[PDB]
Amino acid sequence: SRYTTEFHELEKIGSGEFGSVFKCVKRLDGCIYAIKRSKKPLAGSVDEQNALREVYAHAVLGQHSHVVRYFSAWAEDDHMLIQNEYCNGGSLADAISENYRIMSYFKEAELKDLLLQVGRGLRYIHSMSLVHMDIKPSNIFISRKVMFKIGDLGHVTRISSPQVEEGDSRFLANEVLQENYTHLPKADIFALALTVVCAAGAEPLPRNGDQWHEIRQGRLPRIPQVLSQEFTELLKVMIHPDPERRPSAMALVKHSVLLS
Ligand SMILES: COc1ccccc1-n1c(=O)c2cnc(Nc3ccc(N4CCN(C)CC4)cc3)nc2n1-c1cccc(C(C)(C)O)n1
Repeated sequence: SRYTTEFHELEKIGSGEFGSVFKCVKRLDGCIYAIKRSKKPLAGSVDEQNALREVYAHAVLGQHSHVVRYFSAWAEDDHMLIQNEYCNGGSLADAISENYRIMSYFKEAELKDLLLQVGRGLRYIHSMSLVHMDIKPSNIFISRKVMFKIGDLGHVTRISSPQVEEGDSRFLANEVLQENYTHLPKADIFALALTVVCAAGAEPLPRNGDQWHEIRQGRLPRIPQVLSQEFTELLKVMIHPDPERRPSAMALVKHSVLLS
């Protein structure tokens, strides 16, 4: 087995329908990696389409400080293995749960740092004519200075010929639900604003109802902290009902509010 020959498992860090992810040490280089091992996808399934989107994204994207580094992928007896960089801080979703437990959240300066770093990753992905389509706290990984990195490329698609799989309804822009895929980079921007709102300590985002529609009308959810007006206006314009009004990732990373 290449997996057992080249690596030693150190800690299970993920489990679910996607299979299992372990923190491993590679024997040859002594470095730590995150390795996902999953069953061969069933033909015609969403799992198969996600695996195809991920292989394409891994071949197209280069190394970027704010995208989880991809190293290798191989098959072992009807199981697929993917070796990525290990981010020692876990996901932003788990960092948010830990903050909730200690009655805390990311303060304003930390939220602007998160928004800018994830924005730099999105600038790179979008510059490669791709969209992520699944930005959310569980797909942002942390390396600890703190570095935020986008992970889980399974929903990555091409702007020129988009194939949009089911997204997380809590982070889904209205125009994507309407099957309008002409401004997909702006669906990533909308999801990023809601990811930052989660990091700010908001209540669990709704999946439907009056509250889901209220957010899609351009109204930010409540957060248990006061943010500056320059920052709140940036979050509010990122969820505008008109995607053309939301900032591009290029505009977002040049914003003096985040840079300062
Ligand atoms: C090989 O990898 C991946 C392959 C596909 C998609 C995403 C990942 N993927 C990365 O690329 C990644 C990089 N770094 C980390 N670091 C980490 C450190 C600690 C923890 N903690 C430990 C302590 N526990 C109490 C809680 C969890 C969790 C993660 N994890 C990673 N991943 C990962 C891990 C779990 C789940 C998932 C998905 C598939 C998204 O569901 N992906």
